Amino acid sequence: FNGLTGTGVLTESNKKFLPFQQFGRDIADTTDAVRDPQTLEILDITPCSFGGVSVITPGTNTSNQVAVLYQDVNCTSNVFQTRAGCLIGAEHVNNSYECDIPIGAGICASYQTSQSIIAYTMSLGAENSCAYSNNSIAIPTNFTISVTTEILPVSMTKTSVDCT
Amino acid sequence: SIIAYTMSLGAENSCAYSNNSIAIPTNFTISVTTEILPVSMTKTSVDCTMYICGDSTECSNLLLQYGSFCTQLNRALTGIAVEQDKNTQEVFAQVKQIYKTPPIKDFGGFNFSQILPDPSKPSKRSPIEDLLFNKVTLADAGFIKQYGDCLGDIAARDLICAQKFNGLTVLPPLLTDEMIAQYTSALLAGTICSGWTFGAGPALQIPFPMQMAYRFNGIGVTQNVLYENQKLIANQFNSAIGKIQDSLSSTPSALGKLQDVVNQNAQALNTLVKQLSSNFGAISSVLNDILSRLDPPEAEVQIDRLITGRLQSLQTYVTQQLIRAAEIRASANLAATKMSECVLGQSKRVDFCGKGYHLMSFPQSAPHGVVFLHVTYVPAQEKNFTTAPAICHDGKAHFPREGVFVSNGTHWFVTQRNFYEPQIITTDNTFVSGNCDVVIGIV
Amino acid sequence: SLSSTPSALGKLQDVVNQNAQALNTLVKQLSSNFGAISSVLNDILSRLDPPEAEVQIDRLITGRLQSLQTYVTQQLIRAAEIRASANLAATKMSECVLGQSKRVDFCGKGYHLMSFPQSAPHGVVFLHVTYVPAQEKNFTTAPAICHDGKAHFPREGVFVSNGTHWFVTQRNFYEPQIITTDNTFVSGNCDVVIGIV
Amino acid sequence: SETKCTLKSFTVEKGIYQTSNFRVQPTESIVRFPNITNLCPFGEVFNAT
Ligand SMILES: *[C@@H]1O[C@H](CO)[C@@H](O[C@@H]2O[C@H](CO)[C@@H](O)[C@H](O)[C@H]2NC(C)=O)[C@H](O)[C@H]1NC(C)=O
Ligand SMILES: *[C@@H]1O[C@H](CO)[C@@H](O[C@@H]2O[C@H](CO)[C@@H](O)[C@H](O)[C@H]2NC(C)=O)[C@H](O)[C@H]1NC(C)=O
Ligand SMILES: *[C@@H]1O[C@H](CO)[C@@H](O[C@@H]2O[C@H](CO)[C@@H](O)[C@H](O)[C@H]2NC(C)=O)[C@H](O)[C@H]1NC(C)=O
Ligand SMILES: *[C@@H]1O[C@H](CO)[C@@H](O[C@@H]2O[C@H](CO)[C@@H](O)[C@H](O)[C@H]2NC(C)=O)[C@H](O)[C@H]1NC(C)=O
Ligand SMILES: *[C@@H]1O[C@H](CO)[C@@H](O)[C@H](O)[C@H]1NC(C)=O
Ligand SMILES: *[C@@H]1O[C@H](CO)[C@@H](O)[C@H](O)[C@H]1NC(C)=O
Ligand SMILES: *[C@@H]1O[C@H](CO)[C@@H](O)[C@H](O)[C@H]1NC(C)=O
Ligand SMILES: *[C@@H]1O[C@H](CO)[C@@H](O)[C@H](O)[C@H]1NC(C)=O
Ligand SMILES: *[C@@H]1O[C@H](CO)[C@@H](O)[C@H](O)[C@H]1NC(C)=O
Ligand SMILES: *[C@@H]1O[C@H](CO)[C@@H](O)[C@H](O)[C@H]1NC(C)=O
Repeated sequence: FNGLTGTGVLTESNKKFLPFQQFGRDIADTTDAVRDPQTLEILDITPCSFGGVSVITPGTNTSNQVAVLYQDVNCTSNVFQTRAGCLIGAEHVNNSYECDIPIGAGICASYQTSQSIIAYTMSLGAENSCAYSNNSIAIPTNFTISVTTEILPVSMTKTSVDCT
Repeated sequence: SIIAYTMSLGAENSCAYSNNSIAIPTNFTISVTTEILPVSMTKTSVDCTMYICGDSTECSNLLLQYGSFCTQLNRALTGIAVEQDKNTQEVFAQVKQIYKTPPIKDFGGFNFSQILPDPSKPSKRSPIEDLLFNKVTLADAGFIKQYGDCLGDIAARDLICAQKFNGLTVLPPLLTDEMIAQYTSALLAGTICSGWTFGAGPALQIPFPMQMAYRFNGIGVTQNVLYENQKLIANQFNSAIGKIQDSLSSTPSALGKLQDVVNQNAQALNTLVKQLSSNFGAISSVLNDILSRLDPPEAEVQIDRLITGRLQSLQTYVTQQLIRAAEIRASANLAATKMSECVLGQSKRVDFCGKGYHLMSFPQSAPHGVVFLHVTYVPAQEKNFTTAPAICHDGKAHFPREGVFVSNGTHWFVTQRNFYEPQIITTDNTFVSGNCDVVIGIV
Repeated sequence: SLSSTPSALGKLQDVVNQNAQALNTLVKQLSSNFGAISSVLNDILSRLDPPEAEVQIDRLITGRLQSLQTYVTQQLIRAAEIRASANLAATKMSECVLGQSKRVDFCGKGYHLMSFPQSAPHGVVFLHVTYVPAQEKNFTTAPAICHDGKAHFPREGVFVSNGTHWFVTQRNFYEPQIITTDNTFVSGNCDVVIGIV
Repeated sequence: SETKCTLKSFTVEKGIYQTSNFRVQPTESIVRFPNITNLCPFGEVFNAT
């Protein structure tokens, strides 16, 4: 546009400029809005999709079927829109499950049986209930003994480098 | 006018060191205070080639001369993002049994309505949580972008579409706000119905006033105090909670810690983009100007200069993010510890679970963090009494079995250390050992 | 369990793998030209006159040095994390092995009894032995018992009952005792306590 | 295949991996200038009466 170059999608803007202003600016001064040189109107310049692509793998020794997530992409087979990107190749189901391979925004994927990769809202835990009452108490009558394991690193490999 | 003055260090105060003289509290109050800790950073990532080259072919070919640099930058940022979800999970997902919030039942006068989720709202937040939520302001306006605001408002100083332009992104959390609210609700339901037993193993049902009786014995206040002062205790509790919501509303600085994490991370990205526009000694920061004005080898010199400039800015950015990440991890680790020791138990650590004697606590969620309500016992009105280490009777020395010997001049009584409740000194209240000659100051 | 699930020791494996990658990255980066004619220093010297060879070398030095500084900075950061882990491990040994900790879910899950350390490559493994309540029953309870108008409170426990009788038990185990004057203390009358039986 | 090359392995463990970036390309070159209509009678100097 005149002396302004770049790449993006050109749409109508809802802003107006003073008559002598030709270009506008975002938070870090990217040139974005422009008055059209022949029919001055404010044209909106917005960047094209550019997010990452991730591959969801159920494990090589299980299946070579994968599902693919596009991080900033609008979906506009088994295409499902998540809040974390457009998911291709996975069957969304309405049952909640514990997470295996996470996607984001409450959505996880897993491999389930006629097998496929499925998408679901994560379960947050077992449903339970404490029967609160003002005159009733639960008291243990027996016990068990548990042994558990906790692991902590203590040291890192010691190294040295001859700079020259 | 502006004045300068010497700092005061604290209120001048005093007590008298004095032998055979003690003070014993005669009244108390229940105080509830608030502690706030950050849990996570916004998860982000950067496309190193979009940032450095902007898809210029000549730049990419020169960027390839610095082979592992993108890998290292990308891995460092990825690692940070991974930790941010782990930090969140450790702080909140301590109990995998979700106890549903009970209908309000008879809790002996204890009112939890500002703590528990409000059933009428679109977001299942307690009145306090909704307040904390409304007060913190975020620049991270979504992850998958809507185009209503992105395309409507242009040249209006926005951020997340600007980040898109430069190859910078913001990633969604794995665990969403409603899910966090559900974990918080489960912990609260658990605590109110079963005390700490659900933390240790099975959730045992315990009448609420009995949970309190045990918590008082844990401090050192004999439980009969609770049953007799139950109405006072419940009223002070209920009052304190109401005061907290009002305090949070009126004191905007309360959430400064969480707002600070957000502000600093936003600035780091805004700075990174601004650095991008700088020449770094080049004839132009724009690769296309460099190319249009120059033959191939001259452009290569100017392009390589900009690659150094942009790459150095990215290394700076990542290093700072790693440092901040270490600190947020430390905060999250502390928060997780506090929840286990203050919420799922009754820690005796001093100044660890609020000021005063820890009685109990309740978590509330907040954007990028956790807020704890710490309920503590604090002695109040007190009286001066005469004391002695032992009572001399028939030549034998009698020591309190559990308490202090105290008198009002004429008569000696025995009381518990933290709350005046005089008993007649009897043999059932004493330990006997040694004679009256060995103890100094025996009466 | 340790034999069956190889991921259990991933924490120690990760420390090792990360250091190995950092070292391998440093070496591989060494081979890049960084805009230079050649990464082989001897090639630059052999085929160039002094003036240009010096320029080409300055470029390679800049590149290699940036790689070393990047490497070290990352190692310092990793070092901070390993120190933090070690400090915690030392704390746990003092409180879990050399004593009995009451910190909840700090030293094993459930109520802690004792612990035993084991060694491991680059780290420590703790075995924590804890007490966990199991079978439990539904009982009636009350804050106090009304005797002759005086209020009696459990000395150490809960007043709990079955369909016909009241007993006093210890909090963590249902072992009913007859309620006697030695298992209770008296304070206040029967009118002040709510729910006295 | 992209995941295998990315991870330098002929075997890929269960999980989610970022392997590439998606980039939308432009389809055409559009240049805009005003109508201008600011020309001088250069050719009338040549084609003088
Ligand atoms: C301990 O202090 C409380 C106040 O915090 C006293 O309770 C108040 O007593 C007055 C006079 O009867 C009432 O008007 C107030 O409404 C009470 N306040 C509350 C919250 O109930 C209490 O009496 C004092 N106790 C002792 C032993 O001194
Ligand atoms: C628990 O406390 C809340 C106050 O926090 C009481 O609810 C208030 O009731 C008044 C009307 O009397 C309303 O105007 C307020 O908006 C309510 N506040 C809230 C937070 O809901 C509630 O009644 C008390 N409940 C019990 C059992 O004591
Ligand atoms: C201070 O100590 C004296 C001595 O024990 C208390 O006196 C008692 O007062 C009651 C009520 O008048 C009498 O029935 C008792 O017989 C008195 N006791 C004795 C030993 O004579 C006095 O009440 C105490 N004062 C306070 C505030 O505790
Ligand atoms: C509550 O526990 C008591 C004590 O064990 C039970 O009473 C005893 O029952 C046996 C028969 O099984 C009799 O021989 C004893 O003489 C009873 N003891 C007393 C003090 O009466 C009682 O049956 C249990 N109640 C319920 C409803 O299970
Ligand atoms: C260019 O021509 C169009 C069509 O006649 C007219 O509407 C417009 O106003 C003209 N331009 C300028 C730059 O003033
Ligand atoms: C995709 O575009 C449609 C308009 O055609 C819009 O309504 C929808 O919200 C968009 N979804 C995403 C994830 O961008
Ligand atoms: C106790 O005595 C000290 C002087 O030693 C005095 O300052 C204090 O106010 C007295 N406190 C009470 C409760 O009487
Ligand atoms: C308490 O201190 C006073 C003043 O020094 C002294 O006369 C008195 O004997 C002391 N009594 C005891 C039991 O130490
Ligand atoms: C007591 O009974 C209720 C049902 O009324 C049940 O939910 C609860 O788990 C029972 N508690 C014990 C200790 O059996
Ligand atoms: C428990 O609640 C019931 C109402 O459901 C009431 O009748 C009873 O008196 C209460 N018990 C105690 C000890 O407060």
